[PDB]
Formats: sequence, structure tokens, C-alpha cells
Amino acid sequence: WTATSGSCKGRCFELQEVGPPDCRCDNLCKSYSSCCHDFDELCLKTARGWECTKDRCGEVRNEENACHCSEDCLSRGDCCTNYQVVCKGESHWVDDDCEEIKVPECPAGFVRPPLIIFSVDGFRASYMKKGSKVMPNIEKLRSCGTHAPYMRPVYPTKTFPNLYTLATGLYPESHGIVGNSMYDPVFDASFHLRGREKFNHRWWGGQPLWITATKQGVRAGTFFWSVSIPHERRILTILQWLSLPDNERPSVYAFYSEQPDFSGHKYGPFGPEMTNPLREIDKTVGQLMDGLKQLRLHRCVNVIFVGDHGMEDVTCDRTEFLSNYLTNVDDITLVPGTLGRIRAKSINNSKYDPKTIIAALTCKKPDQHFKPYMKQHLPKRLHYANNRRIEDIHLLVDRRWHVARKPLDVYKKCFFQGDHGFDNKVNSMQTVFVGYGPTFKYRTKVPPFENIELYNVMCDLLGLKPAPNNGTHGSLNHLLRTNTFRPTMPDEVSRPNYPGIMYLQSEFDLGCTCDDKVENKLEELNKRLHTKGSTKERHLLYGRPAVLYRTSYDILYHTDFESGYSEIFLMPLWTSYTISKQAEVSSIPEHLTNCVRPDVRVSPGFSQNCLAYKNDKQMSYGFLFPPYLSSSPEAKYDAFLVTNMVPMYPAFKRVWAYFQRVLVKKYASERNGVNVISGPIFDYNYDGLRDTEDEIKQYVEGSSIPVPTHYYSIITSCLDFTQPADKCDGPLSVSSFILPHRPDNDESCNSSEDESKWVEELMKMHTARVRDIEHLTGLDFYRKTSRSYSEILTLKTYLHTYESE
Ligand SMILES: *[C@@H]1O[C@H](CO)[C@@H](O[C@@H]2O[C@H](CO)[C@@H](O[C@@H]3O[C@H](CO[C@H]4O[C@H](CO)[C@@H](O)[C@H](O[C@H]5O[C@H](CO)[C@@H](O)[C@H](O)[C@@H]5O[C@H]5O[C@H](CO)[C@@H](O)[C@H](O)[C@@H]5O)[C@@H]4O)[C@@H](O)[C@H](O[C@H]4O[C@H](CO)[C@@H](O)[C@H](O)[C@@H]4O[C@H]4O[C@H](CO)[C@@H](O)[C@H](O)[C@@H]4O)[C@@H]3O)[C@H](O)[C@H]2NC(C)=O)[C@H](O)[C@H]1NC(C)=O
Ligand SMILES: [Ca+2]
Ligand SMILES: [Ca+2]
Ligand SMILES: [K+]
Ligand code: NA
Ligand SMILES: [Zn+2]
Repeated sequence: WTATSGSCKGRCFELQEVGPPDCRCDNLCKSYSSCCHDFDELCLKTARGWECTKDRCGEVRNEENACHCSEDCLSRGDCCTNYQVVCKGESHWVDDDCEEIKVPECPAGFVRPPLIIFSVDGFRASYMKKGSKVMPNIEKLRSCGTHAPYMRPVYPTKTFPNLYTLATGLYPESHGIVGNSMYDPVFDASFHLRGREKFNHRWWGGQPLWITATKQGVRAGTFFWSVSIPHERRILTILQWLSLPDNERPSVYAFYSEQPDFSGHKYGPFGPEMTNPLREIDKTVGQLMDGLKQLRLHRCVNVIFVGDHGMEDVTCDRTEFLSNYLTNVDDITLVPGTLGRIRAKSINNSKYDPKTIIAALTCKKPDQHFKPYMKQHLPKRLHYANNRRIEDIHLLVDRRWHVARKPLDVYKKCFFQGDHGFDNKVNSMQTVFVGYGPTFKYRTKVPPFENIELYNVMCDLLGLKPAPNNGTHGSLNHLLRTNTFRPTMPDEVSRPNYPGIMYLQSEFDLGCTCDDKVENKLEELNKRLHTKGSTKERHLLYGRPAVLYRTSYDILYHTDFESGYSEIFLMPLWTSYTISKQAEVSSIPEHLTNCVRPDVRVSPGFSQNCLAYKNDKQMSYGFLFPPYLSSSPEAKYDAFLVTNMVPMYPAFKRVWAYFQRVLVKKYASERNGVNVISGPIFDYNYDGLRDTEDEIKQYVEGSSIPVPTHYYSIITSCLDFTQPADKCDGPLSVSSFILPHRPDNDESCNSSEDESKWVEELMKMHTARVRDIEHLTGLDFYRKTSRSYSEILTLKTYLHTYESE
């Protein structure tokens, strides 16, 4: 109930909302059917439109007009935004040459440069180039300020998840806005684009920018705008708020536009109809900037121009139907379109089986335009598992396609020509970033970055302490002129042991054998030095990874590789080796095929044993340092140490062996050497974070050898590929992956073929940031380089995407 009988007299666009039954006058009142009776009349005036004209200059104040051109407007804070240009002969902001803003030039009473975030829905990255000719205001922001070629959204590339991510710095699995449509089973309640359930606060987790500011004494403009408030009115309202008294005036503001998403859905991303909405957004930017110029705030405010996601060509004829795969299509509920989320229709149907749904959806048709995944098997880069609102079964839809349950869902809902929601590495999904202002750099291009990183920057811009989030604070310091955040490296928590030779061969009863009984003071001292770390400078190029949790581990040196060996997990946490451009690849000699050797530095009690692998009919083993890349027949023996072995399913070994035998050498040839760090990951609860021992769900049969859920590799070289990786003076280049350790290759529909036709494709899908691996392992990499820490943080957030230009 709303007593709509009160008035908005002197309260239009009030910041502090009022509580029912009292009627509202804030910028969401329309959305709630709660505005006082006179809100339209008073707060949504449109008379005479939005632009001063020569004749109106100096007019008598008619309170009825949408904006004013009368002499006193600048003092009331309510002039039309072109007032000074039309009436007072000033130039539009966009006609002004750009001049570096070295310092904020703010009116008296301003305690910090305000921030205005100008958000645009569905603003695909390539519009900056393709629409350049019709967006002069945005082009000026872009060219004069700081911009990225693109900004990467989060998955799913839908509006609500992305805007909330921008506002929180969190992945959707952590803020809880996991799609535009959702069912939460604990609440037993559904979130929809339409209607009122979406307004309950229990859906929206984390702490968004406007709460962060208020909690720390920084006032905020409201970030949500009811759809029916026209853009011109939104801009005028922001400008009005900027003329409030110091003690009342917000320091952070946001504008939202539904375009160009709205027209993109109708016409596709580059439909001829798309030019006009681009034109209209640009004009809105111009109004804002002219208005700031009128207020003498154009060299005071930081402005961010940012999109939530891009847009792809999608038509109703590119739809796959689950009725063409499933016998029991009525037994499931699908969240449809550019992603799929499946669960049972009835929690009382005990004949529901995910296993059979997944099998029926896997590689059943040659051209299949989606792939099914149990959510924990999704690429870790998606961070899309750890929320009860995310259904166990997920469909990753090919770009340009939809999935639906039955044909009838499409035509009893071709209408539309664009959509979005696909894999966030897809080129069409990429969106935009521009920063303009005294705190941003001048005429600066930065590399692409992920939208999770902006919350921290927005906090830096306002002098706020960010709430805990998924950004890496400091990784975007290169965008900023000032207010940079200077973190320290995290402290190492566990120091390693450095064991020497402590065990005789006969103390080991592991059930392992090796044909190695083949016996020189020249090379006997040499091998000693290798075991004491003499080649470590070669193989450990950026220092040892630091262990950020309490544990017991040993550093093991070898000729060709260095490792950090866990006494708890009985295998390495990390193995580090460097392969030059000139390295030769060799085979595992016939005589050593099944060779496994006791490590006389590591107790039998803290070692794996071969008998467990023999008795586990499902599980095999591989090596972290690859015996194929041994520097000499003699050094190859190090590679068969029990301390280099890890559990591997035979299906996985196909992947791993191709990686090790072919791809590492390929990268070394292409990148002029590479440094490789590889290791296990355990993430049985699919939270993105290192498991403790008690979370481990699977062990090699009859033993305490835990089974990894994934294997990672970090592959580093010199960004200037004229310098060898092991003698690099400057910035580094990285590519990494987190490969799922699965007992089959059902993910790869071409896996019956030779590994050259499908392995690298898999690996590319499971590309990762170094930071993803750090979260997953409790390790901190690149501790000892000659580069600044912020530069290293940027490197750790890098994702090698494998998309074209
Ligand atoms: C990305 O960044 C984020 C933010 O830093 C990282 O997420 C954090 O990770 C922490 C560890 O995973 C997690 O810590 C837990 O917090 C519990 C208290 O949490 C509540 O309060 C905070 C503060 O106000 C709030 O942020 C939380 O918000 C979550 O939950 C509400 C719903 O109630 C949601 O609306 C909201 O979106 C958010 O959900 C997300 O997180 C929850 C888990 O919190 C997930 O389940 C969701 O799927 C979703 O992702 C909460 O309201 C705290 O109680 C936990 O403490 C346990 O563990 C300690 C270990 O020392 C132990 O000593 C305690 O005893 C305790 O265990 C007891 O409870 C267990 C469960 O019943 C039980 O098993 C035990 O037996 C014990 O009884 C824990 O510390 C932190 O809350 C989130 N924060 C956020 C915002 O998500 C995230 O990891 C980053 N991602 C990556 C990949 O790095
Ligand atoms: Ca959107
Ligand atoms: Ca975990
Ligand atoms: K076996
Ligand atoms: Na397969
Ligand atoms: Zn859309």
C-alpha cells in the first residue's frame, strides 16, 4: 500500500528514499508504483524540450519548462545544457581542443573530484572504431583520456550480472546475481527481469560501490533509474545534484542507458538501424559534458564510460532443441537462450538422473552447437560454479546460437537479430572502457582488462577502502595519474626444508622398479652440485613461488628442474623448468618405460608407491617434469623420481603427454625459450580456492595419494621475443592453463583422432590467469623479478584468449 496523496513539492529526485506507506519522489518510485500523485507534473517536466534557443535566451523564468535559459539558471543549477553555447556564445565541450588535466580544477567547497560512471548497455568493443564517425563526444573522451581496446565482461555476458560485478568487484557466483533469471532453492523463490521479487535485497550480495561510499562518509547518487525517465532528465538530475550544498552533494554518480542493447536485440550488432542509437548516446554524453563545462566541473570530474557486454548476431533459426536429444524432455526445466541451465522439473521425481541427461547431450550430432557440462567441469576461468543458484547441469552455447527446450518455446514466446550471454572470451561479447579526468592518464592506451578490476579503481578514485573482492588491487595502477594503490607482496607462511641424502635405497618398499644399475670424479662432483642447486638460476627464473599457507614441504633440485614437494599431498606443489629454443626432444628409452626411482632425499613414509597404481585399475601416473625434455641421457634418470610422479587417468595422460612431448617444444621455438611451472590443483568443492586435506574426495586406491581435480601450467617468456626467456631484461609474456583431470575425453568430440587435432583446442578452452592458479594453489609467483610489483600484478591478471584481432 502507498498513500499516493502526499506531494513531491521540493523533493523531486530526493536521494534518501522514504519508507511506505509514505509516497516516494526518488528515481525508482515509478518502478515500485509508488510515486506521489504530482511526481509527473513536478519532477518530469518536458515543456519546451531540452535545448535553449536564441529566442529563449534571457526569458522570464517559467517554472513549467523542462530546463531554463533565464539569467538566474546557472545559480539555480537548472539551465538547459546548451545554455551557455546558445545564449552566451561559449563552444560545446566537444569542439574544444583537448588539454591535459594535470590537476583537478574544482570549485570551492569540492573535497575530492567527483566520479560519474556513464554505463551503456550492449556497447560492443568494436563500436569505438566502427561508429567513430558518428560519436564525436565519446571519441574525444577516448582519445584524450585513458582507454582500453576492450574490457572483458564476466560470464554470463548478461546485463544484471555484469552491472552488479562492475559495482562490487565480485564474480557473479560470489555476488549471487548469476543470471538475469534465477531460482534460489533455499529461499524457494525466483528472480525475474519482470516483477517484484528482484527488489528483495537478499538476492544482491557483496557490497556495491554506493554502500561502500556511504559507509565511509562519501555520499552517493542513486545508480538505478526507472526506464520511463528520459535520458535528458537523468542528465539534468545529475547536474542538479552537483549544484547541491557541499554537505549534501554526492561525490559519486551513475548514468545508465538501455541503448544500444535495446536496438541491438532487434537489429543485430551492426544493423543499419544501429547508427541512430549510437548517435543518440553520443549526444547524451555531449549534454553531460556541456553541463559539466557550465558548472566549471569539466576539468574536475572523473568520468568513466563503460559497457556491460557486447552483442552478437543471433536469429531464431539458429536454435538447438533439447526435445531432439532427450526422451524425458518434460522432466526438466531449462533456463534457455545463449546459455542453458538444467534442473529437475519436480524435486519428487527420483527417476531424475543427471548422468543420463549429460550422456544424451554429449557429442550426439556432428555440428552440435552447445556442449554440456556438470558445472564443476566448466573452464575455471569462468568462475561459475560456487552458488546454489547455479544449476548442476550447464550448457555452453556456441556464439551465434540459442538453445531451447522445445520448438514451441520459440514461436509461442523471426523476431530478434542479436543477443548476448555467451562465453566471456568471445570477441563479440567484449565491451568498452574509457576513463577521462584529472586522476586518469592523458592520451593513454592500456591493455585489455576484466571488469572485476574496476571496483577497486572506483574506490581509489574516491579515497575509499574497497570491500573484499575479486579484483587484484594494483593491477590497474597504470590507468591512473595519481591515487595509485601500492600493495606489498604477501608474506610467505611456510618455509621449505632443503633435504640432502638421508635414505638408503633398500629402506624403500614402494613396489617400484627401474633398470638403472649402470655406474668418475669429473662428473660425480658435478651431479652433486646439481642436487645442491647449481643450475637453479636456469630453471627458477622468477624466484621460488611463496607458499601462503601452513604446510610441510621440501625444495628438490635437479639438473633440469626444481620442485617444491609436499610431504602432506605426497607430490609436488610446483615444478619449474626452462626449455631453450635449441632444446632437443627425446623419447623415453625402452628400458625405462616403467621405471620409477626412490628419492633418497625423501622418506619412504612421505613418498608415493607404485603398488597403489598397480592395484588401482582406473588410475595411472605421469610426470611433472617431462622425461622427453631431459638435457642428457644421464639427467633423464632424475625425471623418473617418485617425487616427480603424479596421479593421472589414462585418458588425461593422452593430453598431458602431447602437451609435454610436442607443445612445450613448440612454445620454446615460437617464444624463444620458455620457463614452465606445472603442478596439481585440488578443488573438490569448486570454490576456486585451494582445498585443505580434509576436502579431498578421491585417493589412489588403497593409499593416501590424493587425486588432483586439475593440472596447471604457467608458461613464461620475454615479451621481446629477440631475447631468450632465460636472459630477459624487460617485461614478461605469459600464457597459462588449468586443465580438468578427467577420466574420459568426452569434452572433446574429436578425441578418437590424433592428439594434433584436438589437444591444443582443449587447452585453449581452459586458458587461465596466473591469479586463478594462485587462488587454487595458495602459491604466489614471480616473487623475484626486476619488474615493479604493479606490473607483475597486471601480468598475473593476463588471460591469453586465443581469439583473432
Ligand atoms: C572472490 O572474492 C570473495 C570476497 O572476498 C571471496 O568470497 C569470500 O570467500 C570466503 C571464503 O570462501 C567467504 O568466507 C565465509 O564467510 C562466512 C560468513 O559469510 C557471511 O558474511 C559475509 C560478510 O557480511 C558475507 O560476505 C557473506 O555473503 C555470502 O552469503 C550471502 C548469503 O548468506 C550471499 O548473499 C552472498 O552473495 C555471499 O555468497 C557467496 O559466499 C558464500 C559463502 O559465504 C557461498 O556459499 C555462496 O555460494 C557465494 O559464493 C555471508 O553472508 C563465514 O561464516 C565462513 O566461515 C567458516 O569457515 C571458517 C574458516 O576459518 C571457520 O573457522 C568457521 O567456523 C566457518 O565454518 C562454519 O560454517 C560452515 C558452513 O556452515 C561449516 O562447514 C563449518 O562446519 C562451521 O560451522 C567463511 O569465512 C566469504 O564470505 C566470501 N565472501 C563473499 C562476499 O562472497 C571469493 O572466495 C573470491 N573468489 C575467488 C575465486 O577468490
Ligand atoms: Ca546489458
Ligand atoms: Ca576448494
Ligand atoms: K593403474
Ligand atoms: Na571424446
Ligand atoms: Zn540485452
